Amino acid sequence: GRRLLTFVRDIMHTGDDTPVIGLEASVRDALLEMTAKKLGMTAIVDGAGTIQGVFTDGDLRRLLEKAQDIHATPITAVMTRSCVTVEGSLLAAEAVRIMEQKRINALPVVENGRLIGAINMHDLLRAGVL
Amino acid sequence: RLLTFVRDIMHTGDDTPVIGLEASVRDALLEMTAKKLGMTAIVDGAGTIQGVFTDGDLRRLLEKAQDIHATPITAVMTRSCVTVEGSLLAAEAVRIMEQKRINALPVVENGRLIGAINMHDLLRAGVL
Ligand SMILES: Nc1ccn([C@@H]2O[C@H](COP(=O)(O)O[C@@]3(C(=O)O)C[C@@H](O)[C@@H](O)[C@@H]([C@H](O)CO)O3)[C@@H](O)[C@H]2O)c(=O)n1
Ligand SMILES: Nc1ccn([C@@H]2O[C@H](COP(=O)(O)O[C@@]3(C(=O)O)C[C@@H](O)[C@@H](O)[C@@H]([C@H](O)CO)O3)[C@@H](O)[C@H]2O)c(=O)n1
Repeated sequence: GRRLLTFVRDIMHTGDDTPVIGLEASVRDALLEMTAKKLGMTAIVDGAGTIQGVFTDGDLRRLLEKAQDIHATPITAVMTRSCVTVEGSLLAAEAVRIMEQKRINALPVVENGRLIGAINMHDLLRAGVL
Repeated sequence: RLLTFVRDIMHTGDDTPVIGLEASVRDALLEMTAKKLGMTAIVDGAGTIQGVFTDGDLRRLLEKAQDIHATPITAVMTRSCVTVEGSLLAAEAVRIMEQKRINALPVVENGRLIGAINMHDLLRAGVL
């Protein structure tokens, strides 16, 4: 039988492994954070830790189609504000459906708007999860 | 209806993201965007795969370069790229992507590019 139920909070990246920058960050800051946390994206939060947006590798491509010399560009000018988030109590099986339906690759995990971690497609494809 | 193998589910023909060896990074961006897979393949004139370039590659490039539009794709592409044959079971393409921590696969026959597939294609086809 199915051994145990897997929720997003069980396999999300948390603490210092969460990719996160503030509203004052630049695109350069975003790149460095994206690279460091290995999820292909970063969240952006306000001073209270509330999620304000995300910026993905795909977002970078789209930016580079319209701008050059982007290292000092404020993250707020280029991020996705109406981003998709999930609660930690979501089933992993539910999350994978959301990635498919919304055509995205990673999810910030939140509680009351407050960022608590992140997952991506590869977390959901781990052995035994689905 | 038939969705067993990679060849069944891949983007193929003109839906494949592909540019030639002579292309620039600007050409790569346009193609990456147009075909919606977050990557492009690079082929020689004969249609043989020479490399790939992904959205993650672009991040890594932007960490060490600026003003990249005119840069030749050969200078930044991944040459030793992972490829699959069309005869791969679709479930096995998922397993490769997971184990290798990659997000799309060019499909080949003896190095000749025939298509490309990513995780979203597999999800949409009911593979998982
Ligand atoms: N939790 C999330 C994750 C992503 N997004 C937004 O959704 C859009 C699509 O996300 P993406 O990660 O950029 O999606 C891409 C894309 O560029 O569209 C990336 C690309 O590498 C490739 O993986 C393709 C897939 O082939 C699916 O289209 O998908 C982006 O504007 C992003 O900021 C969001 O609102 N909330
Ligand atoms: N068929 C392929 C596909 C990709 N690659 C190469 O594999 C490397 C990783 O591919 P990526 O798509 O850039 O992979 C990323 C990356 O940035 O490394 C993207 C990011 O969304 C995220 O999915 C992370 C994983 O989360 C890391 O575990 O993976 C790249 O240099 C790419 O050229 C390859 O050789 N052959």
